Amino acid sequence: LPDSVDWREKGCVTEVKYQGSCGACWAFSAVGALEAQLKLKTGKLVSLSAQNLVDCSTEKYGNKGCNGGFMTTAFQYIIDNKGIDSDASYPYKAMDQKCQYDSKYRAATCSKYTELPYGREDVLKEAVANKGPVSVGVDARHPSFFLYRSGVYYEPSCTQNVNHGVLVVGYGDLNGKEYWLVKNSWGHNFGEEGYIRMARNKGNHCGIASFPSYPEI
Ligand SMILES: *C(#N)[C]([C]O[C]C1=[C][C]=[C][C]=[C]1)[N]C(=O)[C]([C][C]([C])[C])[N]C(=O)N1[C][C]O[C][C]1
Repeated sequence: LPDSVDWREKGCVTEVKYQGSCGACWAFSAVGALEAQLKLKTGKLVSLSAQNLVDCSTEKYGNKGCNGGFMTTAFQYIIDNKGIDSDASYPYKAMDQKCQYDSKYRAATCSKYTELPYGREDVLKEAVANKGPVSVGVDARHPSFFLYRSGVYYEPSCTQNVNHGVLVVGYGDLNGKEYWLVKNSWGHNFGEEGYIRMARNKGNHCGIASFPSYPEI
């Protein structure tokens, strides 16, 4: 496997989004992963509708819109629904709404998704290198995460109890300090212009490899 990977260099990552006061991190993580597969399949980079997931991948998928959800069940909704609309056609409003999905605005489909084995950072590395960005849950419930500005994030009090959905779009090292390159959905003012480099091969730091999954088309 390559020592470092950055899917942004491969044109498979869209602009960083701002979820606002709506807890739709799970929806942003899911569309983010599917956006890369869509680019790999069609050659086009298009932001997909996180709102579509918030409003439609609801109770039947164990999700609660702005109150939380799962990337895996979000992928299953897209599969069952036979599509997800473009973000342009179904914009994000940072609030729960009645489902407004319309197949006339479909921008992607999904045929399946894969959940990686719990806590295996080596397996996660292989997936990021060979398949594409991977949706993951992390424990972001610590002040240091909110205050992160730059460098490799390491929090001694981090746990494997995850609560925030994000997207691993690469991996590498900062002068030896290995990290996972993570796209967040807290806007471009968060961390490294929307990204955070989280400690890699540090005993499943913040549970980054606890629940990884990626979709395919
Ligand atoms: C996102 N956004 C939400 C809310 O995140 C809370 C938070 C905020 C700041 C720092 C740390 C955490 N999270 C979720 O949607 C998570 C994602 C999952 C992969 C861990 N899911 C969630 O909270 N659920 C609770 C309700 O049932 C569905 C899942």
